[PDB]
Amino acid sequence: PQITLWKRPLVTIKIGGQLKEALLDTGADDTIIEEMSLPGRWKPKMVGGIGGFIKVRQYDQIIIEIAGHKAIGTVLVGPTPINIIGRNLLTQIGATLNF
Amino acid sequence: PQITLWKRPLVTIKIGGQLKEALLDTGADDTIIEEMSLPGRWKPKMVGGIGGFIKVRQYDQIIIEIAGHKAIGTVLVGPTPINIIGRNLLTQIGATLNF
Ligand SMILES: CC(C)(C)NC(=O)[C@@H]1C[C@@H]2CCCC[C@@H]2CN1C[C@@H](O)[C@H](Cc1ccccc1)NC(=O)[C@H](CC(N)=O)NC(=O)c1ccc2ccccc2n1
Ligand SMILES: CC(C)(C)NC(=O)[C@@H]1C[C@@H]2CCCC[C@@H]2CN1C[C@@H](O)[C@H](Cc1ccccc1)NC(=O)[C@H](CC(N)=O)NC(=O)c1ccc2ccccc2n1
Repeated sequence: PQITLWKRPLVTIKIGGQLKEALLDTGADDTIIEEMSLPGRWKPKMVGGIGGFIKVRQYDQIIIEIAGHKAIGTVLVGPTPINIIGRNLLTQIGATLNF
Repeated sequence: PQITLWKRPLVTIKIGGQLKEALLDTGADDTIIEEMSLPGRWKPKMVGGIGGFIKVRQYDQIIIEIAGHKAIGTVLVGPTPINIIGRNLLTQIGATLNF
């Protein structure tokens, strides 16, 4: 699709076998999902946002299906206000900014 | 331009004689730039993101060139680690997210 930015670019994702929504975020280097369980071992990390750094669990090689397109990569879990899909996964769906 | 996301989508911006860089940020409602203090009246306000909230000064009707395109709108000024071009000015420059 071609998504205009009149409103927040939310799409349906599927992760851990569950449907959720998430924000497609060209400004985010990483993908971060609201607290949930995921398989495999995780490592503790910190990541910084506009208001300071948060603690998160980093999971590797996680499958997300983003608006019907498959992506696999690192997914952080931590206290985010909203699930965000950042550039590490947006590149695998060929997403681009056009103007 | 059709911009892929293998790296951060930074562009040159010009606000009032000052040449700066900023991140085209689909995941941001607002435009936030670390600046001296633009001309005109402002009002204080708190904006947030991952990690909590920062204090900004809100300026309306700011004229800023973004990647060679003219936009006029609200610009928030305060202590952001990275300057960001949010959706309120992305729509003015005709930016869309595509995949
Ligand atoms: C709406 C309300 C009754 C307050 N319920 C909740 O907020 C529950 C409470 C639960 C316990 C606390 C931890 C989170 C869970 C899940 N949340 C809902 C959570 O799963 C759901 C995710 C979502 C967002 C947008 C579109 C679809 C789905 N978020 C929400 O319902 C709330 C309300 C809203 N205005 O959208 N959204 C947000 O809180 C939120 C905050 C910042 C954002 C920035 C950009 C884009 C979206 C943003 N959404
Ligand atoms: C997600 C993460 C990997 C942590 N990356 C980032 O957070 C980087 C950090 C960078 C350096 C500091 C300044 C921002 C840049 C770009 N961001 C991405 C950037 O896209 C970030 C993603 C985001 C969206 C919604 C909620 C929280 C976080 N957006 C933002 O920080 C924008 C800023 C703004 N316009 O006010 N926030 C929001 O648009 C927004 C909207 C509603 C909200 C409700 C409750 C709490 C926070 C809310 N934030």
